[PDB]
Amino acid sequence: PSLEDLLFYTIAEGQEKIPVHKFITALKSTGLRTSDPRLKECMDMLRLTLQTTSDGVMLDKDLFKKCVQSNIVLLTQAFRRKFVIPDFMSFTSHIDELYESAKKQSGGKVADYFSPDLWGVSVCTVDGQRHSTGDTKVPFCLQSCVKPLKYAIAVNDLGTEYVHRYVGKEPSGLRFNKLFLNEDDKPHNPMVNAGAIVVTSLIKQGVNNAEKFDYVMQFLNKMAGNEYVGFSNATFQSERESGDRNFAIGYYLKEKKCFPEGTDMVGILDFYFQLCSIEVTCESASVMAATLANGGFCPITGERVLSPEAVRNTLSLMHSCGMYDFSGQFAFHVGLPAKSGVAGGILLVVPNVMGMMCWSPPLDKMGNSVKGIHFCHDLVSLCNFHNYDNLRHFAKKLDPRRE
Amino acid sequence: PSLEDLLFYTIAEGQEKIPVHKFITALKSTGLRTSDPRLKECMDMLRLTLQTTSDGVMLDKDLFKKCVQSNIVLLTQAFRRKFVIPDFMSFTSHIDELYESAKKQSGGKVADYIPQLAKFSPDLWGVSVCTVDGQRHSTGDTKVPFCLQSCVKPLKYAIAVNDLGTEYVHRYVGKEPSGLRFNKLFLNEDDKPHNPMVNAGAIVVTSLIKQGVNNAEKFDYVMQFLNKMAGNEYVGFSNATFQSERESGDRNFAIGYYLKEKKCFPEGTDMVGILDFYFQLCSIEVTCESASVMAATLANGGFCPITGERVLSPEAVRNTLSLMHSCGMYDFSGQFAFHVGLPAKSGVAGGILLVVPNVMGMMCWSPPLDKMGNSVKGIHFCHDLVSLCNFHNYDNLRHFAKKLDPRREG
Amino acid sequence: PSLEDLLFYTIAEGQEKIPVHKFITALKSTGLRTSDPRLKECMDMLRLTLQTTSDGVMLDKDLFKKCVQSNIVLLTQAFRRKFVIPDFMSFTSHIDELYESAKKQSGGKVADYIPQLAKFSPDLWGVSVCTVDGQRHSTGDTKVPFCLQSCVKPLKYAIAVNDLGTEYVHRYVGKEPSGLRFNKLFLNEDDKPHNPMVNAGAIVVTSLIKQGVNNAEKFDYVMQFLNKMAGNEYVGFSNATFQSERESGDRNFAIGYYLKEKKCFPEGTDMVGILDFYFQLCSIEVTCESASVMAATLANGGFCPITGERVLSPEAVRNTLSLMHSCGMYDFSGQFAFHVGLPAKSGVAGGILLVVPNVMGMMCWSPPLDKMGNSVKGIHFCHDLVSLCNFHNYDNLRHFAKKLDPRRE
Amino acid sequence: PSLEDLLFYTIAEGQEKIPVHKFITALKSTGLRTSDPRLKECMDMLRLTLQTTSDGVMLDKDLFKKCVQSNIVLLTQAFRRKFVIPDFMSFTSHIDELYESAKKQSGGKVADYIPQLAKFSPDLWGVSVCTVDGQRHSTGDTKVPFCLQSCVKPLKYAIAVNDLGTEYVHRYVGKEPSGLRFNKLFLNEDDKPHNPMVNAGAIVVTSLIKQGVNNAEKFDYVMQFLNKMAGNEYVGFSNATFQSERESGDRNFAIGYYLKEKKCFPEGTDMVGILDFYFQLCSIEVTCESASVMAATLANGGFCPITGERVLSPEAVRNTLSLMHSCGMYDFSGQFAFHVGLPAKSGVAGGILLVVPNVMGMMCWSPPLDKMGNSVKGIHFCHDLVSLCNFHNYDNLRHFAKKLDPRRE
Ligand SMILES: O=C(Cc1cccnc1)Nc1nnc(NC2CCN(c3nnc(NC(=O)Cc4cccnc4)s3)CC2)s1
Ligand SMILES: O=C(Cc1cccnc1)Nc1nnc(NC2CCN(c3nnc(NC(=O)Cc4cccnc4)s3)CC2)s1
Repeated sequence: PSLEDLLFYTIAEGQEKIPVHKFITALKSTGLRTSDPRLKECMDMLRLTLQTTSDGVMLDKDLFKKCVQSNIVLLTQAFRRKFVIPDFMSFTSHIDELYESAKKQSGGKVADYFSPDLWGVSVCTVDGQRHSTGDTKVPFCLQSCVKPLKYAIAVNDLGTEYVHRYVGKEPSGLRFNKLFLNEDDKPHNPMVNAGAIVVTSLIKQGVNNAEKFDYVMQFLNKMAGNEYVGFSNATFQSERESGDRNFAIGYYLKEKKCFPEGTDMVGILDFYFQLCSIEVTCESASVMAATLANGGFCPITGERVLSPEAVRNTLSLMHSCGMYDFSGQFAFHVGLPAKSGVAGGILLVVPNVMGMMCWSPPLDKMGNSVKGIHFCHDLVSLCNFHNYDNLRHFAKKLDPRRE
Repeated sequence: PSLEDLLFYTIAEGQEKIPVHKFITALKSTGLRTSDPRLKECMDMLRLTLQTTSDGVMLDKDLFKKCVQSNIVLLTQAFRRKFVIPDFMSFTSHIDELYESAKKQSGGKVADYIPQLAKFSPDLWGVSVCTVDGQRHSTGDTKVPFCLQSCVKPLKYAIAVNDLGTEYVHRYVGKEPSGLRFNKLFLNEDDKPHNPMVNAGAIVVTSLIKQGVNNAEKFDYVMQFLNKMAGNEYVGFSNATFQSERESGDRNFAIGYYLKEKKCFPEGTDMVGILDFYFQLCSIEVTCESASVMAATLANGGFCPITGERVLSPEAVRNTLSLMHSCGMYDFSGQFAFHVGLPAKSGVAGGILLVVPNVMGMMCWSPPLDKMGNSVKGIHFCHDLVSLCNFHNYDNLRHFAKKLDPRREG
Repeated sequence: PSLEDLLFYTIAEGQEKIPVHKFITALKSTGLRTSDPRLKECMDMLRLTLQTTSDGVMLDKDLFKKCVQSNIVLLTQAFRRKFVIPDFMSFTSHIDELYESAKKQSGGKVADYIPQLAKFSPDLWGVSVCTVDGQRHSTGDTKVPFCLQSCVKPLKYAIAVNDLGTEYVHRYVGKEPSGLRFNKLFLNEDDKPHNPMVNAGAIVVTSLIKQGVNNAEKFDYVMQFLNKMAGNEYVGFSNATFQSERESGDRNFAIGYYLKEKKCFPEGTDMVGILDFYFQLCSIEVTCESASVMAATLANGGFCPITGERVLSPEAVRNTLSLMHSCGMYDFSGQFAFHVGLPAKSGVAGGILLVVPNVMGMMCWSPPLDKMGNSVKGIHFCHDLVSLCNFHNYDNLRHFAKKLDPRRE
Repeated sequence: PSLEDLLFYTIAEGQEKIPVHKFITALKSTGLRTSDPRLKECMDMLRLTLQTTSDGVMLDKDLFKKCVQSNIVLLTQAFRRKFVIPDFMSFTSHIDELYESAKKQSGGKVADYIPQLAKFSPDLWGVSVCTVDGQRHSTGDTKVPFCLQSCVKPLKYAIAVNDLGTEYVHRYVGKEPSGLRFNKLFLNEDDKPHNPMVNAGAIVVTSLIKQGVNNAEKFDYVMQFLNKMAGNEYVGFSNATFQSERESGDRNFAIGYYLKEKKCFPEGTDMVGILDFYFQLCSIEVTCESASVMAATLANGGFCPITGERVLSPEAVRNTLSLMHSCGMYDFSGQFAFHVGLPAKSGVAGGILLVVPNVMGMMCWSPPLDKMGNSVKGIHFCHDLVSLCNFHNYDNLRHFAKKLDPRRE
């Protein structure tokens, strides 16, 4: 036997040669993208062999074999339907319905401190299967969607028990919404501004703020498989002009000796405003999400980006603390680690399956995207993705993991 | 072909006979117990044909075919290692090390506020495992009865959601943890108790089961309900604890009257009776083994693993596991949800009902409590368990560093 | 000279005899009432001498002299305009305007939660004054009995401190206002109720009076105590209010059970009994006149102004006036202390027991409550009173702008 | 007759002439000081005619007459024992033992969080009295300058209310104590600070004084005001403390930013500048003698007792006394209001601005603080003071048990 050859006969049909368009539509139908970085060597060798001629072009058994031999292990598993969602092409048609029925919820206010009709969802599974619907490629800032990401970096570089010398691990209480510190004089959790600010003070001490920002950008690039990550100076300067609450928080933390020694608080706050003005798209962000869904390995490159300890802690606190005052209601009904931001984003993680990012700017009165919240409810109302759904007895729900 | 076609010829060895002890030690090493109710028909025909014929006593394939034919589906996936934990004999050897490593934790105080919990020796300590396929294991003081106390709150919440639905129940009780000092308030800001796992919410949930009927039938209804969760293993009642809970309970009488004034019960409720039904549900008796099957029922989407019976709706089980995650270990719940990530529920007798979804249910029991109300040995065992297996709610099933995955063997 | 004789010459005009009607209207304009108890030796001797003959009936200087001689000390100060309010008849006419300007305040709802407080007309309204010298005045429905309800908490707290002292009593109850919503917590952080003016603290204070003795004698002792505080004017009891309060009081039962687990009572307490005693104490009946004398007793350092009897220790009167200042009007207590500055205590029947220390006691009553539980017309009257006289606790007695000062001439 | 002979009566003793020391010792024994500003015309003419005449030197009846003629009203009231405390020499001797008995109280920590406060020996301790008539007395370290710190909060609140009225000021600041674990919240539920005596509320009051003007005139305007409140005795400024407060004040910067975010200031407020104006007002310096005259102005309905000038409106003085009563001693306010019953305000330098309305103002000072921030010797002196005289806000002015009443003999 030869595993490059018998994949050739899976796609060949019995016909003696394989056209290359038939290979790319068979591939794009697994849900992989032909621009997948784990597919570079194979797609290099196929642009190479269509300069060779231009009369077709079908591939022999040795030509297909020498196009795919260095990527066949990932390609067989794709074609023997061994990915986390085997029937990926049906699943996106459900994503499309969930997207389109959430598209009809017009209500909400867009943050004013900017079209209210943008709405996009993007999926990245832990195997790299991708799909998008709507305005999936318009940049927007993470705002508070960065709080799990910089927390993950902090825990990765420093460990849990150092990070949680400075910030708690529990939800406030649905009217300790207003206190900055718990009773041990630590912020409640990394997902509120006070805790996020302290987490930002922990990343890359000893070096100046420009290199700190670069290190987080490098880190976010690995999480997104080197897809789109940018920076909006406009939101930066407007958050730097409007942040009297974050300035109040910084002065309270300084006096209560809540930062690591040698901290410049007023600078840390400017670093904090930079990190909330970082730009993503729904597609780039969904890869970040899928990195957390995949135990710390980026799904479209295979690179270990975050330690399992960071990814677990981050998923744990997005569960309890991730959707502002709606976190309890959200944890009960949806049961997924999620994190919302005031541009309208919701970074969503279905552990061991997929990462998601949906984005629509109109917010509900608790600060969460209306359409995003609607989509998340519908998704778990249709598939056994809820954290405490049973994988064997699940009533009317769908399990996209099965055939 | 068929399937006995090859289950017998699987372990037969090639030899045309299986001695019956070699079949039962092969069975008991899967971790099933020969008294498993789904093995009733098969074990009867082996007791019988060890009377029909007693000179062997080996089994032909045509004799083995009539012992296992009505239990064959469970016996092949039992023997083709398709149970959730395939190498069960290694797993229990880990359970044993974690049991013996928590056994050295001296600390804690036994609950004394009633004389009937101060009679349980502080040196008792038992853990029991019931996986979702019926595999069992026990170590320590595992057949000793003790009262559920607040381990019963998730069980009765699940009963209420099953019979009444999520939206009726939660007109009367919330779905979030207090806040680590709204732990003292009886009501959240919508004038509902915070969640079913605290005393005020448990009392209100008790108010919802089996309305219109008197307390004797209400209790019977919950007891048949708990009997099915436990696969008809031991469920009892300690009248000694009930009478002593009934007059040391001024806290719950304070709660009951506040809830009446704030009109938190359903119409037509006799609150002082509800308080007596509530004191009874907290005196229900289990052992670690019985309770571990109850837990495994929540681990199995609502089906009891040792009978195959549907006991709770998936919506009830999911709601109950959701609220045990956030609110199940008193003030320690946030830390527990972070570090352990398993749905668990603590009681003042020393129990910790533990559920690892899709894998197993557990009950650990040691009476000494830490200052927050949780069994010290349980808390340590739970911490040690998750530090050794990728059972945490947000461990990854593919990349888990040095941890073990007993759902795998390679 | 002589003290009975010069006064005859103050009242005589120069005339050789005094008609006895001219003497009693001269006396009633002092503001004293002819039924004043410190005045009965004198009013006995005038009923005696209008049997003599009924053909006159004027008094010589020796006939007037031994009618008034055993009450002469009180009548000279009365007629030498030495009472705390010398021009009492202008003051009542000001009190009359305050009564009539509050009569136009319609709002409020009458309590329903007992069919005994919802039977009361929404238009009854009375104010009564008893000064620390005994001068009396009333306007409106001042002789209609109604229940003290929570106006009794300062009274029983005073009894408690009188019998046991401040340091014993405040082992069980605090001395401060909670905070404008720690109003919903039962206990402060030392596991004592916040202060005797909230139900939790009132319940605990009820547990301190007359321990060891059964509830029937405990109730008798408090009634004797209230009898002295009111100069033996009207004190009654509504069993209708009692039984309806005792079947509707689920919050008060919640409170007692909570205080019991938290070991808040003195040892040997039967908690469920104490709640029944607490419900009895809130069904005690007064009128605006009877209650105003109780108030005037607190205004007068513990002496009842119409009998001269020491009723409460000065230590009890100060503590009770302090906590009525801080804690006496439910959620309005801060606003009330700021604007009115008078120790007051409101109850759900519509009463406001009000004290102007060193001057007068008052009780006003109108059943409609505002959204915080206080009588609308009572609250309005109290505001106007201090907006017109320098009675506010931190008004200056020398520089007070346009306010009136009824203690001066 | 007229007042100058009848003064010449009493002072003569029978002699036909008065030695001038004998008049001055009789004058100093009323407790007036010969430097009292209302007495300067009399004292100039006595210094003058002790140049004119070196002949004795006693004063004839016309020599006494034209020295006291322009101050004769204040000297007869002084010499007819008509001042609020007539036996001033017995009273100060009581003040002396109260001071000496608090001198034995070892405890407390000197505020050290700024080096300008560690430099104050923990053994300085002074109390000063200014009665509402100008009578003065001091014991201990009463001429040592120290900063008002938070004793300035009632003073600037009084300035704001005098210029702006109660209803404008309290659009931005409440009227109640927080609650004794709302020690940490900045705003009550209407998004106003709880009251002017906490840091957030004081900061907001600083927003209201002299808006539209820059900080230099704003400060000058407040300094005029304090000068007149102290009858032009010592009011200074510690620039050393100001720089250390603007350097350590992240909690006030935390507070300023929170108040900015919730629009608690008036439109057009520069908040970080208001924080600098607030740090200046806390470094204003007094001594115990200077400050005690400030206190007496609040004791006197807005008139400074040693100059006769109207400085604050009666409404300002009442509001400020009300809130010092409830909120002026940090977390100890409820205990203090209960046990002491006097308007007081403490500061972290160790001062306690104290007011006994209608009688006297005081400032006590010893730098060691107890764990709640109040001067240990001050709190003790206050307890002893009210445990000795019927000055408590709700003591009775007629029935006060064994306590002393310095307004009587
Ligand atoms: O603990 C201590 C001492 C302390 C003090 C300070 C800090 N630490 C400790 N004080 C206590 N006194 N009483 C207690 N038990 C009471 C049960 C009866 N009450 C309620 N229970 N639940 C209630 N719900 C609501 O208020 C609803 C609501 C409405 C609006 C907003 N939020 C919530 S009111 C009061 C609590 S605790
Ligand atoms: O909300 C409003 C208005 C309101 C009032 C009432 C009801 N609803 C709304 N008031 C507010 N005032 N200030 C606010 N902002 C922060 C809270 C005060 N500070 C703190 N931050 N964290 C803190 N915690 C600790 O004390 C730790 C601790 C110790 C003990 C117990 N528990 C906790 S204190 C900084 C400013 S909000």
